[PDB]
Amino acid sequence: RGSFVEMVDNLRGKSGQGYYVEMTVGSPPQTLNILVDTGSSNFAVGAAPHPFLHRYYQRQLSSTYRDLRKGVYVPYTQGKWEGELGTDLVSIPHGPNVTVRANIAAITESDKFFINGSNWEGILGLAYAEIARPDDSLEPFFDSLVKQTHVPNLFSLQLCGASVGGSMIIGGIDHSLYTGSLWYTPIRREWYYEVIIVRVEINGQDLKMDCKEYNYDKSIVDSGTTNLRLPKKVFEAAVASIKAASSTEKFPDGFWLGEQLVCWQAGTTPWNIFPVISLYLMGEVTNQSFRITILPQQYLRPVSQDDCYKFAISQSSTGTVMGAVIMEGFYVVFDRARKRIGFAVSACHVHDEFRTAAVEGPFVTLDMEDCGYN
Ligand SMILES: NC1=N[C@](c2ccc(OC(F)F)cc2)([C@@H]2C[C@H]2C(=O)c2cncc(Cl)c2)CO1
Ligand code: NA
Ligand code: NA
Repeated sequence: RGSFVEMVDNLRGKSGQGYYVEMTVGSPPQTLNILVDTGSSNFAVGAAPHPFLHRYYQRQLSSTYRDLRKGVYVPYTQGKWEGELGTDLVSIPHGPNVTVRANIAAITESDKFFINGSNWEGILGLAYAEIARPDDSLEPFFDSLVKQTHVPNLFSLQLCGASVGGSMIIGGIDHSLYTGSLWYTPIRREWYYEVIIVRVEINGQDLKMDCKEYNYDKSIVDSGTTNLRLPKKVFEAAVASIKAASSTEKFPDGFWLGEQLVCWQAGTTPWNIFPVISLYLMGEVTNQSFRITILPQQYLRPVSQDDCYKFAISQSSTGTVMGAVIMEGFYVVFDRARKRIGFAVSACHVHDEFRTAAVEGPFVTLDMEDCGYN
């Protein structure tokens, strides 16, 4: 408890292409780099020689592979993957010293899934069975891990933006990874890591929307999404306020829509004209909340001879998504055992001399249950 040195720095990434952990599958072990995804629930790996893949799972080489004789088709947007289900022995070399038999989807055909130039070959869905494919009987990796071992039912993530890196602490918390205190928000329902946002401020100015809007139709914590995604009506209100706050300088209307980038000469990004963004989350106690605050350092993503950033807040029709934009400010504890998510200021987050990311409480917020969409 509290210290897991062998797991520190076990994540790598390329900016905007997520964070991956090294895993092994089968016997003898086949090493793969695997995207850490709290937004889905399948352990799915490249299993055929797609041109974009550094490597792939070769089931014929594994003495421990068991075929489940079942296929899985997984459309979404933007993309799709198809595969064949089986089980095999899975380990995390820079994780706990255990080996479990997990479900693996062997991806045999995909569209807009693998990224050309990325260094990962599969994804580790760390969310709940309720959103597993094809259905909730396909046990997710973390569920198997907890069933078959003495690993405590929690994991935590420190994503450090900019080549990026971070830490996935499986089975506990490492106190070196954060400063100040952890504050907890309930997991509303075990499918995605669903939370409830109860208030939103831009530079301390409340958006004053019916808080149900902040959670239409859900709000989730998703390490497999780069951006902070906001429901359309909230995004509209959010940019308008950010536009206003940052009107010292003018940017093309396309910029706020992510349709074009914006640049400055090196060493001269005007951070301070940009507002902080605060989400108040439902707390653990009745009528009690806390707030997490992020900087432009988080929502203006590094992508000429100038420093060019993409506006990394965007509209959604699937609800709020707290992607890397949020998570890179914080140490995030997925406390599955207690159905709660902890946030603390991350010991590695990008800031400046004037402003840092913050996690502050307690605040008094009434009618927070009304903020949940049904
Ligand atoms: N959280 C989430 N993961 C994704 C995903 C892909 C299929 C699913 O299959 C199905 F179960 F929905 C589920 C999620 C993609 C794996 C993520 C992805 O490709 C990605 C690309 N660039 C940057 C990042 Cl941080 C991630 C989409 O959003
Ligand atoms: Na156990
Ligand atoms: Na600490």
